[PDB]
Amino acid sequence: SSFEKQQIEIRKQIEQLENEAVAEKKWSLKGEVKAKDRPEDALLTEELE
Amino acid sequence: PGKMARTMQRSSDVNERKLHVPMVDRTPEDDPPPFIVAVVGPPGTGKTTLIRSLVRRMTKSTLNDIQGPITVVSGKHRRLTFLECPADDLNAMIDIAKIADLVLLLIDGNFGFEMETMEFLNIAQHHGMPRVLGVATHLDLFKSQSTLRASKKRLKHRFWTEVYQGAKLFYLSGVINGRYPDREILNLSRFISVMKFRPLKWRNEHPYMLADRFTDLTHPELIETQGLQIDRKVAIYGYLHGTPLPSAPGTRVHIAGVGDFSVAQIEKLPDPCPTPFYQQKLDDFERLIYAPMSDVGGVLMDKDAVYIDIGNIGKLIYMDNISPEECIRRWRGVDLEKFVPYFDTFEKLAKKWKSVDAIKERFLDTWYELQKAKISKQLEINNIEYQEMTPEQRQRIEGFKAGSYVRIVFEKVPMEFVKNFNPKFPIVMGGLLPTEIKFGIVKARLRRHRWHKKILKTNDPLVLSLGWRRFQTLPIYTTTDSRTRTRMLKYTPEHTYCNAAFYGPLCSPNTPFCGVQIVANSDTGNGFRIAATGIVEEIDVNIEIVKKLKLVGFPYKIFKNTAFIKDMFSSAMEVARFEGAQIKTVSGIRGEIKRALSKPEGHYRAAFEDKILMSDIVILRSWYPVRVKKFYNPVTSLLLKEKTEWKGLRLTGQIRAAMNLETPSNPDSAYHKIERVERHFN
Amino acid sequence: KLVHDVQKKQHRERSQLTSRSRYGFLEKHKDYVKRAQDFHRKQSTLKV
Amino acid sequence: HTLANNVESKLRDDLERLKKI
Amino acid sequence: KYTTFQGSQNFRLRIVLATLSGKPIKIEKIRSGDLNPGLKDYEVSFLRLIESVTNGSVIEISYTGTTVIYRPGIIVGGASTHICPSSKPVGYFVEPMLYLAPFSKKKFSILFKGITASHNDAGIEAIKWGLMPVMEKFGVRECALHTLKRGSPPLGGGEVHLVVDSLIAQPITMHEIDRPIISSITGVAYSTRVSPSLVNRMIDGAKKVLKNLQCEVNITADVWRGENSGKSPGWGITLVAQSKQKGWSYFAEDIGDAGSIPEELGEKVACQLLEEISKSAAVGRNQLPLAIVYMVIGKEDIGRLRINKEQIDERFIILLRDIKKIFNTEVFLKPVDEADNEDMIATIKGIGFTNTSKKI
Amino acid sequence: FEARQRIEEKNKESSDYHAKMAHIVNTINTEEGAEKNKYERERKLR
Amino acid sequence: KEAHKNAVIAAREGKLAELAENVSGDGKRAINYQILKNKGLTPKRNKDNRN
Amino acid sequence: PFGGSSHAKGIVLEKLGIESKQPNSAIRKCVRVQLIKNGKKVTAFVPNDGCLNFVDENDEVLLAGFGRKGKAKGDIPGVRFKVVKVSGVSLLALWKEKKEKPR
Amino acid sequence: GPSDVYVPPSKKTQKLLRSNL
Ligand SMILES: Nc1nc2c(ncn2[C@@H]2O[C@H](COP(=O)(O)OP(=O)(O)OP(=O)(O)O)[C@@H](O)[C@H]2O)c(=O)[nH]1
Repeated sequence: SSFEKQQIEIRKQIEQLENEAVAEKKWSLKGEVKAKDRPEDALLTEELE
Repeated sequence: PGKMARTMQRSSDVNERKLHVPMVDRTPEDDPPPFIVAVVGPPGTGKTTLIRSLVRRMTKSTLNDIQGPITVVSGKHRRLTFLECPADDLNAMIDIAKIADLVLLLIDGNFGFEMETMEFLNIAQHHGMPRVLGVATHLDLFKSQSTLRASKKRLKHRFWTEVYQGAKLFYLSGVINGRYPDREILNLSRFISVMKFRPLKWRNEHPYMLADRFTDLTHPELIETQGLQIDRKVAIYGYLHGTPLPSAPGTRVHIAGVGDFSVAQIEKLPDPCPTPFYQQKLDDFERLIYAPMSDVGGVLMDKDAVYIDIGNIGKLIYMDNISPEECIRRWRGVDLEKFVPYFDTFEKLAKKWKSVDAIKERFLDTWYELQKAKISKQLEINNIEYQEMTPEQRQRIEGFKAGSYVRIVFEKVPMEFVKNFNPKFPIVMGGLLPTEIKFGIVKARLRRHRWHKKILKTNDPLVLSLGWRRFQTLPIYTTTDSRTRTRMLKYTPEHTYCNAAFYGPLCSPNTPFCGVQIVANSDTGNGFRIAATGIVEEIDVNIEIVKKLKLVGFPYKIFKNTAFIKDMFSSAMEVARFEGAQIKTVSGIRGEIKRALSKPEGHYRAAFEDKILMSDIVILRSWYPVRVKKFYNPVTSLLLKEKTEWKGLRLTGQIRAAMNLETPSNPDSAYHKIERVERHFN
Repeated sequence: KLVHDVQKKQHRERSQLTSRSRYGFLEKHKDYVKRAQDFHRKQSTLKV
Repeated sequence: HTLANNVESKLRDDLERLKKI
Repeated sequence: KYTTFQGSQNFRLRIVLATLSGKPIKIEKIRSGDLNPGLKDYEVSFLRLIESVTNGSVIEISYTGTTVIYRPGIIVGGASTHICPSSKPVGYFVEPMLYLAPFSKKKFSILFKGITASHNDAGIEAIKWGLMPVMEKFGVRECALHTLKRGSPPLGGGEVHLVVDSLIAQPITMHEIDRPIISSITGVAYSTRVSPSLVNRMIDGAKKVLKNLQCEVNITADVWRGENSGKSPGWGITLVAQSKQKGWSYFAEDIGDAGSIPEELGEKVACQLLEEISKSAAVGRNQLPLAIVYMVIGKEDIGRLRINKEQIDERFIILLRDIKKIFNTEVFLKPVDEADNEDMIATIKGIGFTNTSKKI
Repeated sequence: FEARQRIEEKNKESSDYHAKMAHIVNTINTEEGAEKNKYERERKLR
Repeated sequence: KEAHKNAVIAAREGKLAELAENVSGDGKRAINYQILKNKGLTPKRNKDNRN
Repeated sequence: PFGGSSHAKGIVLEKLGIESKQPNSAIRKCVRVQLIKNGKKVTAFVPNDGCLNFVDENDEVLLAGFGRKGKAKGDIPGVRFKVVKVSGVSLLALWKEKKEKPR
Repeated sequence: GPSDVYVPPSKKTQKLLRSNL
């Protein structure tokens, strides 16, 4: 039935949000970012003010 | 004139006490609906017993197996609707506090209070204050009358802190036979039938109702051919409240706890409980309780198996198979992108008007009371303009007004709902608004609820109730750096309102809302449960929120006033894109970054304003954009079978424990103690 | 007056990196104002 | 000096990205 | 994508009602059966204007130019600039945003560049004097339409600047049952790059017709000198008749053609005026759709407006059929009491409506 | 180029804000001060 | 390194035992002293004024 | 003052200066209320823009006098009122967290 | 002509092109 169908789909979306929310953050999403501990030239390609 | 001046001052302050804010009613004066009463309290308090006694005394008619919304007639003009909420489940608690009007807050005596009562009062105080009348049960467990008066006065003063300090809670002495003392029950009935109600904003804006009985419509032919999977038609019968629900069938409503259905077809019914004026006027025009799901007489109706005890221009325009050409042709007997309407030519107009004959005759006490007068004049205009051509309008331009028995059939309700329904849980319909359909991200301001324990977190799931619907979302908390931009915080300012943003179904601005953490009853424990309270301010579809990232770099060669900095950047193209820029050291000295040193690849030179030292760290701030997770999980409460323990998305502390990890904590970030030995210069 | 204590929280102050410890004692604004006060005094007397 | 091939490829790709943005 | 409409009839009004209401519509067969079929360019540009003012709205043209799938977003507006393509004037590009002014989130400060006047569509003085008073009587308090440069066909080069400041929550209910008492007559006679003698001859035409009436008549002379007068040369006229006690307004305008005569142009607009007054009842025959949309959308209440049998025509019919298609709103037409005239009170019970787009 | 755009924009935004706040404060003082001095001028009499 | 990890997770498990071991075995919940006395945000006060 | 009474009711009409940058400012504490005795618009202080965050919109305040003694450093004279209670709960109690705001 | 030349625009109608010993 449709209710278990969409509940299954929600369960996939939960698992993704789950391991995403526990895993290690993005280089820019930290603060105090050092040119060693970020990928090279990402600052060049990207946009920030 | 001393005492005259004094009592003049007292009377003026009396008048300004008696004044208030004007507000529309949208609740009629002919067949006003049954005022809803919710009986609410901790688990084994005594709701069922109380409701059995109160029904018996009000309508001479005893009862067993009370379940579901029992309405009775009371007074010459009131119809009360007793409904008990099984206060294990917070979703029953939440929607009942949204739709109630009189709540009988039933507290134990020997405990003083519980977190169920406190949680309910907080939900009421945010979503719109009903009228609260306390009763104090379990008074027969005391032993010493001095102590009895002690606890009674203590409870009275705590309660009066919570509610308006006029709500007089009454005390019920003890069970005699399964029901309560007759005289004290009589006194309770006198209070609830004298109490006067006020209207609240959500109920004035929406059409809502409480489903009185429920029926499923499918051919069991289809059930056999499909195999108890196919979503079913469902008819739901009940009263209405709130505002004229429009009758053009195809509108959208939210069955709270299930989903977002749309009405297939609606039609009204003559109600099974009429007040005496309806009784006299309507029966003389021609010539007491209702509790369908529950027992009355001696029967109760199951799915099927009843159990018994032991024993013209108007339709011309709107007639849509007609072209407008013959419409006006019959009535006597074009494009709209353009603007100037079709006249006739100059010469015919001019000779047709050499005169001006058809047109020479066309040519030639307090502020509060005033606002109230305006509003009442509008209400009586409403009434009289219906009175011209009553019939048509009563079905069609008005919808069905507040307080008329209606049945509604919905398409494609899930099999799990119609299966696992039990009559204990109240089910409600709220009509929507053409905003409240939509889906954008909302912006609120919210605080940690005061009685809580832990502060909140961003990207941390918050169940919240907002309007009719209850859903789970992933908010992100925001400050304005003194009203310039919208920086992203990572917690909640523990004793203050902070902004918040989250993708979820839109709701009108200025709306109160209330958010909880965990809602499964498997996991509560002794702590409180409401977590944040707040108000939604504006609506849009994308917001830009920023996180301040600062790139650090260290100086490696220092002249007077000019230093060559290292490992902030990784290539000279990168430095080129960032040069000329602002920079500052920890110590407060400013500078700009000027030219990319070419021979080693990271460095640059930057010219400070004072002599930087080697023990210094230059930094550069910059705001990265952060964006909102589009997760949206409606709380489908009662499709589930166990009807509590709806387990949504976990939290971060729970999942680190569950997957067996540790809290990420880098070492150089936690503080120390600093002893600076005093510095003499040469 | 109208101010909570938790408004008057008393923020703590950080210190040097580890990997940069051997340039000890990362100077904040206090130490800097000591340093520049004194240099300006020496320069003034020397100009006289 | 196919390492210099690597760095000229890195150069063109970076400048593609920027002038595109 | 759900609610489907047919044909290029009343295109921009269908779009405006979709934006105001919120229901996704699907127009199809826009002059498909035609020698040069498809969506016309001025219609395309008006859609571009809609995506400028709203936010989060999606418009998916069929690649053949017939079917438009519009799913409305919310209003944000603000300040912007639009090049009206040279086939329709800025009147046709302002009248919808005039409908949608006071429900936005910020103010409307739009700049328009292009032709400023045409035969078919409303002009600057037409809007400023005939459609502004409808919203100024529905509750909008500070609307304005500045003329930074007045163009003329067929090059234009004219610029207008619409600014709408009052962001009302919902338009108040209108109650107008008596036929209005008309008081004074004023007008504007404007000229771009031809002679002052010509604008005086226009005034001569209008006054020649209006010699009969005993009411006050006054027509200002706007000649645009120097640079801010636009490129192509032209001249035109508009008249309004105003009732002071309730501030109601009646109007008619027309433009001098390439080689017409200003005298009979003035007589033409005057006979336009008087004929419109006779066929009118409290609202001009072209101010009508503004009032009806505003009364529908207004707060939950019975609103009353007196209209005339002369005004009830086929365009009125197709308007109210559109209203029922979008909003599911009946309109009740009771007849008036006086045995002399022939009028119907249109009563519309305005549905609940607000700005859910705003700030607190 | 982005430097020119950024700096010029930021300065204009801050100057306009300053004039805005000064207009609010000046109007508040002017209107309300008229009212308060009027009330006290009455009050000294009675 | 894994010994360090097991130590810290075990210390958290034991501590969260010492915390969550505040549950009363009876089902009915109770008012915290905070929500019972109903007082909040008060400055450090003095026993010498408490008498 | 405002009648004979020593407290007037009002309804919060709007807020003044909510884009003013410096927090706790005089401009960041003024609110603008119309008194629903007279229908008179007049601007009231609040304490403490935290308390200002508790007061919302169309919300039935109780103005009293403000009555300060001597000219402060940066104030706005001309405001004479202060907001005491909003919908019944009083602002000091709300801010000190004894009571919660009933809609 | 005259009215054309007349500065009633500049005067008034700039309104009307927008709004002892
Ligand atoms: N001593 C004493 N016992 C009571 C009182 N009220 C109820 N009880 C006992 O507790 C039960 C009444 O509570 P109920 O009404 O059944 O419980 P409820 O509050 O309806 O909630 P549910 O049990 O979940 O339906 C009876 O079995 C009584 O014996 C009271 O005032 N005094």
